[PDB]
Amino acid sequence: ATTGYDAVDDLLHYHERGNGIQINGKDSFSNEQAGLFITRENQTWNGYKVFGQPVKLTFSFPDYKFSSTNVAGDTGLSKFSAEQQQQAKLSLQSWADVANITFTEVAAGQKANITFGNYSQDRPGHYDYGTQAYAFLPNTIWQGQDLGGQTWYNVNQSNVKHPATEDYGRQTFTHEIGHALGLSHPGDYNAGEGDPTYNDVTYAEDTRQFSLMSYWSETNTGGDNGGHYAAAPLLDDIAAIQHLYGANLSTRTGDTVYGFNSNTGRDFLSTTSNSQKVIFAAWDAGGNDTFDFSGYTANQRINLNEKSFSDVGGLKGNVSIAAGVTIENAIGGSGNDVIVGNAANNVLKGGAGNDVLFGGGGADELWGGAGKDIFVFSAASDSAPGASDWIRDFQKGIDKIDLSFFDKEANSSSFIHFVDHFSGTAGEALLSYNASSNVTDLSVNIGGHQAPDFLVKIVGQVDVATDFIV
Ligand SMILES: [Ca+2]
Ligand SMILES: [Ca+2]
Ligand SMILES: [Ca+2]
Ligand SMILES: [Ca+2]
Ligand SMILES: [Ca+2]
Ligand SMILES: [Ca+2]
Ligand SMILES: [Ca+2]
Ligand SMILES: [Zn+2]
Repeated sequence: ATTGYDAVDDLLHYHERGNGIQINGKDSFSNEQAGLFITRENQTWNGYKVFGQPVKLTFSFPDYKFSSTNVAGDTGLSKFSAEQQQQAKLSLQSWADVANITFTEVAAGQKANITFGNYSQDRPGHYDYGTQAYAFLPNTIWQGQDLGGQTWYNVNQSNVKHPATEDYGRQTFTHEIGHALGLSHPGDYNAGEGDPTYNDVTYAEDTRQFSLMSYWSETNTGGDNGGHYAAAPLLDDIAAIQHLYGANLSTRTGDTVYGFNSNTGRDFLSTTSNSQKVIFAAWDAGGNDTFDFSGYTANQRINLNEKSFSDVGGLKGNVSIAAGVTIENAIGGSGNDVIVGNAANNVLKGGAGNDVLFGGGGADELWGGAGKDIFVFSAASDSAPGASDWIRDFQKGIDKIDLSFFDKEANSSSFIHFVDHFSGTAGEALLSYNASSNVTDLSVNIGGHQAPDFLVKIVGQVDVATDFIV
């Protein structure tokens, strides 16, 4: 039994977590739990244990003196270059997009909440090629001085010097800012302190697939970013930062397009070519939105449910949707895709290739596009009379309608069965073809009611002998 439903079922159970689950011999935490563990120090710019309140912060790029020594003892200091400043500002904005944080730049001489500076020596006249960067959480006091907000980077590392071309560099900026806002790593470990490895994590999801605060490879949980690094807060980072400063309800409230043809104005949410891969966790506060992954040629798996992961552009588990966000439409690429909608009305387009489309609840509009496509249904409510799904480009003898879930569940080959007239018997399915309108009605009486409780409208003719999977 290799059906469209199996592919759907697989994607729906991808990366399940929490509720007493255990992965890699470790406890699994839900998105909510992870967000809380990541902010376990309880420090915020609004005060200790003061959660959910908005904050206004200033930042700057001070003019550090080479010969000066910073609080951690590093020296060979320097001001961020123009390329570093530009990428740092993109990293700041990516945090402000998801939580109620306002960032305002002040002059180098003015006191600032968050600062950025380069270092190159661990002792005078001795270059350091072994460290990467560090930062102090809010309310870190030493000798009556508040160190919170300072972020320091080893400019001897090429990724730090050229964050615009080395994605690890941009990720490092986002990570350090995360610390400066109050987030810790998801587990108790820190560079220059023992020999930690993924085996030392507290919860399974402590990887770069779920949080950029993590040190561990996404491959530990089955992800694969193809050698790239996420530039902006990931799924669990969003939960963490929103716990501290609240969710930003004014972000992208209009109709937004993510991926190709994007109108987000965010480098990490957009792409203009098959070679440019995206890695992101989507936060969107309103509107009719679309995941457009039409320009990719790889086989993709797109799930529009909240907190779920998708396989986009040749990568694995690189795209996700934050808790409480509703993304309405999705467009597949020229590969053989699996596209799973949600309870809202979705517009799903498979594009070329042999796709599997699952609308779920609501009134969906499904387009298989070219290729041999399969439209899957598993509940009467997937296409209730009054709110029917529409299959707009069905090709008889080529595409298929998969109703296999039903007989499997009933464990009976005769539950779903075609008839020429209803009788009130549950399981009866009826096809009504209108040659003048080019529309075929597929009615099914799943519950055994007086009237059918499932009705799909199909543009095109359907051949009962070859077009169904039952
Ligand atoms: Ca939107
Ligand atoms: Ca929406
Ligand atoms: Ca496709
Ligand atoms: Ca197709
Ligand atoms: Ca539906
Ligand atoms: Ca739907
Ligand atoms: Ca097709
Ligand atoms: Zn860190």
